Amino acid sequence: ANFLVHSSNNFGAILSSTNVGSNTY
Amino acid sequence: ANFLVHSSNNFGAILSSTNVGSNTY
Amino acid sequence: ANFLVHSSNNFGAILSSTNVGSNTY
Amino acid sequence: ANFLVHSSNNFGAILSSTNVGSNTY
Amino acid sequence: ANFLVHSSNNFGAILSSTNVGSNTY
Amino acid sequence: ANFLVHSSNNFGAILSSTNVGSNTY
Amino acid sequence: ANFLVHSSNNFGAILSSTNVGSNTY
Amino acid sequence: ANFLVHSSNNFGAILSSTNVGSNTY
Amino acid sequence: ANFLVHSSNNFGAILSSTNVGSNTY
Amino acid sequence: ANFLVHSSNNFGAILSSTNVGSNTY
Repeated sequence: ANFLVHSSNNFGAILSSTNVGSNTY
Repeated sequence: ANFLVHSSNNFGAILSSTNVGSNTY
Repeated sequence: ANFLVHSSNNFGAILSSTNVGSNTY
Repeated sequence: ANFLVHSSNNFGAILSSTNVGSNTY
Repeated sequence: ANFLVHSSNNFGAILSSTNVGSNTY
Repeated sequence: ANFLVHSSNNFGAILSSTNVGSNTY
Repeated sequence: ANFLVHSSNNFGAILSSTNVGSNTY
Repeated sequence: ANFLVHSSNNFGAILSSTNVGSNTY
Repeated sequence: ANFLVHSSNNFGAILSSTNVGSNTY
Repeated sequence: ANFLVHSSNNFGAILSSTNVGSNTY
């Protein structure tokens, strides 16, 4: 996996991933 | 998997992924 | 899988993925 | 699978995916 | 599968996918 | 007017109010 | 007016108010 | 007006208010 | 106006207010 | 206006206010 992120004053929290097993956000 | 993100002042939290197994957002 | 995201002040949380197995949003 | 997302101040949460097996939104 | 999404202040949650097997929205 | 809201994963947008005059949803 | 809100993973946008005059959702 | 908000992982944007005049959500 | 907010990992953006005149969310 | 805020790992951006005139979120 590989990626680019671009944003303009996003007050929110951006999330992006890939998962095969469990995780707790 | 590979991706680009563009946004303009999104106060919300963006989410994008791919999963094969369990996960807890 | 590969993708682009564009948005303008979406207060909501965007979600997009692909799954083969279980997941808990 | 590959896609583009465009939106203008959607307070709601957008969802789009593809699934072969179970998932819990 | 590939797609474009456009919307204007939809407070609701948009959903679109394709499935071959079970899923729980 | 006073109220309680309870819901379980409603993807839709809930609306409830009271009005005396005009309004544009 | 006074109120309580409870919800469990509603992806949608909840709305509740009271109005006497115009408004644009 | 006075209120309490409780929620559990609502990805959507919650909205509640009261209005007497115009507004643009 | 006075209020309390409680939430548990809401990825979305919560909004609550009161308005007498115009506003642009 | 006076208020309390409590939250637990909300990745999203919380918003609450009161307005009499215009504003651009």
